[PDB]
Amino acid sequence: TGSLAGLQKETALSVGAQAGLAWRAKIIDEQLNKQARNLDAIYDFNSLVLEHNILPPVLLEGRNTLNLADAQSIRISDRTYKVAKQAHFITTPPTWRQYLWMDYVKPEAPKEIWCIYTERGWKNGIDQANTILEENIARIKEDFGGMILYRKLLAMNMVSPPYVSHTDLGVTGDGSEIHIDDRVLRITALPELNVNSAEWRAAVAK
Amino acid sequence: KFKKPPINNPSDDATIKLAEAAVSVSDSMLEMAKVEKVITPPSKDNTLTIPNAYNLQARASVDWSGPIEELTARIAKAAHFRFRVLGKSPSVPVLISISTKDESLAEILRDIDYQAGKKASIHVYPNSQVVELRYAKIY
Amino acid sequence: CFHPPYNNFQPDRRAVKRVGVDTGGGTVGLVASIYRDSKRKIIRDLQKQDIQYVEYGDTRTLIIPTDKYFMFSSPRLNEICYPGLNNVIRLLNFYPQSTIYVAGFTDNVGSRSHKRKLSQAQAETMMTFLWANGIAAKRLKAEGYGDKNAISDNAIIHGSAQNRRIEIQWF
Amino acid sequence: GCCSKMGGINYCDSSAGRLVCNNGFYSTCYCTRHAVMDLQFLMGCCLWHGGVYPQLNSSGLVVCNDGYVSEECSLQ
Amino acid sequence: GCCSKMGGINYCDSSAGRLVCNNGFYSTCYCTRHAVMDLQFLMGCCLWHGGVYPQLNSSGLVVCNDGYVSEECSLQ
Amino acid sequence: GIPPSANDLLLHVLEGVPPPGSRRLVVSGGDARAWLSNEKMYVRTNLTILSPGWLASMTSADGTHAYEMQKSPVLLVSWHGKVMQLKVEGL
Amino acid sequence: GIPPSANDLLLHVLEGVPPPGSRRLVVSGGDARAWLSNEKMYVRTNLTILSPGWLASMTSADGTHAYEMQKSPVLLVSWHGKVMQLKVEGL
Amino acid sequence: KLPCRVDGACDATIIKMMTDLNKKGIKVASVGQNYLISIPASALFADQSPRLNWASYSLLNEIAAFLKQFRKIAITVTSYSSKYVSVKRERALTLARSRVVSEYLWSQGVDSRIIFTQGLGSDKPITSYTLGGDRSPNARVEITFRRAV
Amino acid sequence: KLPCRVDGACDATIIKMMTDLNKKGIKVASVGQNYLISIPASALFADQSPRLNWASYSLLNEIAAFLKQFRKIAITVTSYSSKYVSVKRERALTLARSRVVSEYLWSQGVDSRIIFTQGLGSDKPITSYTLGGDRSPNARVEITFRRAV
Repeated sequence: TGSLAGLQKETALSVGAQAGLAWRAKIIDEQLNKQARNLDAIYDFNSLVLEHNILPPVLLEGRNTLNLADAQSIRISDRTYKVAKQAHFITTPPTWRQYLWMDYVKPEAPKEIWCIYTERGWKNGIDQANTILEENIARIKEDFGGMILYRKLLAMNMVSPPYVSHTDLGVTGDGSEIHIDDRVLRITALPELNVNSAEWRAAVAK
Repeated sequence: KFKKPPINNPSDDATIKLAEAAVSVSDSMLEMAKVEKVITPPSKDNTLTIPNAYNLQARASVDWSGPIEELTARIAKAAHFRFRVLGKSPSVPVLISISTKDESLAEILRDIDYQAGKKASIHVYPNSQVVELRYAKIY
Repeated sequence: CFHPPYNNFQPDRRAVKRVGVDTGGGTVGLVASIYRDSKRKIIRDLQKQDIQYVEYGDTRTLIIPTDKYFMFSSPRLNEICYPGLNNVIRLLNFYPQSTIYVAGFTDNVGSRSHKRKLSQAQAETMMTFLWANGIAAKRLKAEGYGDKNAISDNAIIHGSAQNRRIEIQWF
Repeated sequence: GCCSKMGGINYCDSSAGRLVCNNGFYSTCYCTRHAVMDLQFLMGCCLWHGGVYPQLNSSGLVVCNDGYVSEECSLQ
Repeated sequence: GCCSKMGGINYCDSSAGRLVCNNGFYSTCYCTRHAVMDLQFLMGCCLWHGGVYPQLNSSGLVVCNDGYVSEECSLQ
Repeated sequence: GIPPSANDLLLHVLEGVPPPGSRRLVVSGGDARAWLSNEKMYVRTNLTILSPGWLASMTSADGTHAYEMQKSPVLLVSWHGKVMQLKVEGL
Repeated sequence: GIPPSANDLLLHVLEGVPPPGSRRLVVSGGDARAWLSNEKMYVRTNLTILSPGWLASMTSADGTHAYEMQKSPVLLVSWHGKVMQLKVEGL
Repeated sequence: KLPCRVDGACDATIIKMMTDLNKKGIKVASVGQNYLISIPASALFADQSPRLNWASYSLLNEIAAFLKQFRKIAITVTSYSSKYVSVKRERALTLARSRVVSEYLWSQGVDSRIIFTQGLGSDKPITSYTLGGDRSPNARVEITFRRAV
Repeated sequence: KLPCRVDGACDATIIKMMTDLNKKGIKVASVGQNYLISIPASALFADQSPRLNWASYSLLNEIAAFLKQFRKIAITVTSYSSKYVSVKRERALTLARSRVVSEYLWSQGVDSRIIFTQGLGSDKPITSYTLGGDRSPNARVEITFRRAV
């Protein structure tokens, strides 16, 4: 090998990864708990809820789209809009702890070349935990941005609002059980994009 | 010796990633609020519904993350006003989140009234010294 | 002695305390006084705190970080970091004829009017602190720019931290 | 020592979940589990889901009760 | 020694993938893999194709994912 | 298709009597009781449940709440304007 | 027949969410992320891809590019007028 | 695994700082579950101005360290002074004094939800001997709260 | 297997050449991420002619070795002189000087993408003392850039 004149263990990585993942998860949980009020101020799901306690839908946007289907034919588009999730009734608003909180369980289940490979696994577990936290941040950012995009398109008159019908009943029931004021609420029209471009409203900001 | 002025404490990459997400959230909200303000210009202010008077100028710093009624009752009791509730409270509670520092009770009541939105309203009668919370005619 | 909140805006008698405590030598105290009252010692003290000094030609410039010399998101002056402000006054006392320009700069986060108002408020606060220590009002002018002409990149954390500053220029 | 530099513990008031010292001062110690604690850090995985689904697995995967897979408790 | 003749390493800024020294100067050392490196020489065969197709061969031939045969990795 | 009105077991939950055939759960960190009958929790407390979401709810005359919800080992509550957590064991 | 418009996974690639059922790839030498789902690479970046050729492409509002292409262990990119290479592992 | 007490709190420490504050001269009183801290204005401010002395921050740190030992929802800070020029000047002075005191208390880490501030001027005196200025016993700042559970 | 730093660069080396250039007399300044090198015209050129001396190539080699330490996109070279005969002759002189300096810098191996050259004549002086010729402090060549990432 080299020139002509020049020609003429694996368990340490596993235990280092399994320790470093939990250690980095605990430090990430502590850093998340240090900034609890700022996260509530930033990801305010409560004030985006509609009139009848309905969570707004999630919209996705794409710009300047090209597809090469095969030879001799291509398809291009200027903008595209998609409805990723649909509106529904809720009783509680979402919180950032369902998205960002990482899982910690303390592991109590345990020399010439041992230390370097233990160190390499120790860095690998930290990298894995950072990747998991990055994916969680991307997910919560996607959901919040979709709700903001729906609130913008409602003012821009491209989506339809949901429609709520309520039926009022009087004093119902038999002689063994009564209910005083029954009210049944049902949404009849889901939000949807419109294709009538002549009814859209533009916005010019001075 | 060569130095540059801002030398702070060492930072964490989790906080770096959270800040990078928060900047994009913030200017998305800025663009959407600008578009919303351009489309719908408001014409009325709640100064008429909530006016100020004497002993509404005592100040408060509040960090509250619960329902509206107990906080409004505490503000009224500190302002030495009677408290009145109109309408039926909904089964799903009306939640508010206030985090301010050293502002007047009239401004506190106005921010609570604005954050309540379409669910509840705040009225102040200074001649009778009454703070009133009314629930919406919905459900 | 010395009162920590700005010494009641009085000129401090720093030399007589040192030459009175270094006697039980007078020549040694005079040597120490003429060393510590020099301009280079003041510049190196401002180097020990986080204030940068740039001299080029006949124009001198001081760079002061708002993140340490102001309270957070306020035009209030941080009273803990008073030796840096006293050293700024001591350095500016050496030029009694020049004119002073003070400018405020922030980063890119926020609205345009918010950035302009915060920069203007910080510039007025620093100009008022300069005016209250003896400098006449006709030699002062304050201006607050937003993220107009930055010195670092706003897409990175340390570069965005370096952009929030107060600039003091004189001839 | 809960009621230190006082007369010692009188009794556990379970209505408030706190000890009462031999003076009229409430103690800082808890004596029931139904006391107001400022709990902000909880251990265990499949939190903010339905919890750990109790099946025994040939692999090291941990699945929550809502179908989610917990990568942190999963063995590599 | 990355921040030599300076005050030492402050922290790794992952937004730029660089170390920060104890002064206000950026360091020349990298601290993440997602840093701008001027990579011009990369090893491995079946480059500029789909990569090495993972079949095990009786002969010493190496085939790429697009049907090409790599004569450099192919044994004579 | 009229939806069902409620669950009448929440009246017994409001009164404090456990459902028949259920088992008890241990709640720590606050004043709350919980039972598990048909892979659902029934919670009796006077706090406000914030994060996990409930299916049905009733309220008594003196201000006690009764909830029907799915099982979870953690609850997020507001006490007096302050947000904290309750730990649920025995699931 | 009309050709298909696009692939709707590129919206999630633009937002940064990996497609379901995919596995991660390690990218070195620059700021990019890659995933492999159905023997195709999905790349989220803000650089300009020059040599290997992509099948579908979308762009976000802030200048982020998402590409659908075939698998390859190397990418050629233009950074700021300079041509360099990115290494892709885990294939 | 569960906590055994309120964190950073001790009854012996509470008794120790109560005794120390009563020996220094700051009046600490407890009736039922209500707690009162009474501070003379001369130990905090200058002669009838809303400017804190530099040496009063140690006393404010001691008051904050005493206040961190309890659990509470609302604190009230009320200021009283004496007659100097008119009523508007003394009401504005008392409001400014209460604002500065509560600003430093909120800057320190007390775990309360609401802090209310008011300045009553010279409407409610506690002593008929009104010959002094800021040295009078009825020129003071009062901090009231109720211990919760 | 991956590189650990940018090749051929060291922070100690950067500090060493900055200190050596500042002790020699060439002004090196850094504010934020912007870098400025100010060179007197007497150390490079002859008496008001666009002809380099033979001994200034060592200084130009030192400046090139300092410039190879960073990563950058654009360099700006600007020339300033004094009033000799007219304005056209001094703009032509400054443009020729900037052209020669940037030509030798581009001949050496700086890894930049664009180098801009301009000569401003005697429009922007930094010193009101204008008695000298090329010995004046306001006759200079300036090299400015921004460090990238």
